[PDB]
Amino acid sequence: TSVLFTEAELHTRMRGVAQRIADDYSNCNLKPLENPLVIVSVLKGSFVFTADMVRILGDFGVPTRVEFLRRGKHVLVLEDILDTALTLREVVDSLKKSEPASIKTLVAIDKPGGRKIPFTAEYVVADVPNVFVVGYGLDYDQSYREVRDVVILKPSVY
Amino acid sequence: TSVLFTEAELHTRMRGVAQRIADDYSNCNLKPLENPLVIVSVLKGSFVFTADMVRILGDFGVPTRVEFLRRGKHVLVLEDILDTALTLREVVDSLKKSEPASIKTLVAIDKPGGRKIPFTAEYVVADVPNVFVVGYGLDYDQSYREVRDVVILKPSVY
Ligand SMILES: O=c1[nH]cnc2c1ncn2[C@@H]1O[C@H](COP(=O)(O)O)[C@@H](O)[C@H]1O
Ligand SMILES: O=c1[nH]cnc2c1ncn2[C@@H]1O[C@H](COP(=O)(O)O)[C@@H](O)[C@H]1O
Ligand SMILES: [Mg+2]
Ligand SMILES: [Mg+2]
Ligand SMILES: [Mg+2]
Ligand SMILES: [Mg+2]
Repeated sequence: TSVLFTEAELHTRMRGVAQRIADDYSNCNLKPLENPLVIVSVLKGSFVFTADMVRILGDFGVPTRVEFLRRGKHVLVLEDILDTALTLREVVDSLKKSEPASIKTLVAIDKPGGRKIPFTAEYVVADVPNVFVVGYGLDYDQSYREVRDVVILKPSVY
Repeated sequence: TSVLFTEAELHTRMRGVAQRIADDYSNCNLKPLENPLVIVSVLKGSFVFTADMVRILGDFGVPTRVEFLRRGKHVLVLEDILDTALTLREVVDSLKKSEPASIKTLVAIDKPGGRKIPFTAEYVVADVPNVFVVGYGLDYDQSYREVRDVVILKPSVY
């Protein structure tokens, strides 16, 4: 239907978030191999957002190391969209059982109007009202993930 | 150490490969939902290459649908680097057991000098001599995947 955020808008916001992550993780001072920022990507839709974000965080002095879902290290969980927050709440708690060092959440699209439980992400790229969107990893039955922009799908499509 | 291919060089080659994939898959005429090009991404290093490639293939009229590793549909397997070809050979044969429609391989970095078995990819972004490279998804012990370019690592690093 209509475009909510373009690839240029997302990358601009992700650069601003990257500068915050660079400043907030300075006293940890991340270096490759020895002390990398462990990136936990929640498949599938997060792979587009994860691929761009790690290439931007490296541009800002933050070396990263990625893991894919579905101790003593600093963990940043990345998900494409934050809606009911039921999946991210279970993932964060499951990662706290391994006892890291500092765990935070970074989402690309946050829909606060769809929460089933209270949950706040430490870093949010953009906010979206309670409407169904596709693109930038988001799908409707495994399609439209490859759209470079976050758009609202036509009702006749679904 | 030195840079072999930059992000600009890769995306330029990936646009040329995308035009070939668009022409070679015309008689299949891919449409979203009903007839999508099934993208099989081999984790982990392929996630950077997969995220860029699906956003380029959509730019060329090729809608895609992604699956991640580690019937009757057209399948294109994507891997970050092609070296011994032992993993990709086993993956292709395992996907042929599901009886698709047309299966091909697309790799970002092909090292022909490291083959343990004969294997040719249908689509290759760039060729690299038998040297250890990092960046663009490639790693040395889960680090340096976030480098925007394919570079050779300093020997003192490893
Ligand atoms: O706006 C959207 N666009 C794409 N996916 C969404 C959107 N809102 C929720 N989802 C995802 O849809 C799934 C929930 O759908 P359900 O499992 O059919 O109830 C979860 O993976 C959500 O992250
Ligand atoms: O040039 C390289 N850069 C990054 N990874 C490589 C390179 N060459 C081979 N690999 C990967 O290294 C792995 C093989 O290493 P091994 O399992 O220690 O023998 C496979 O996943 C290969 O794809
Ligand atoms: Mg999600
Ligand atoms: Mg879905
Ligand atoms: Mg590989
Ligand atoms: Mg490796």
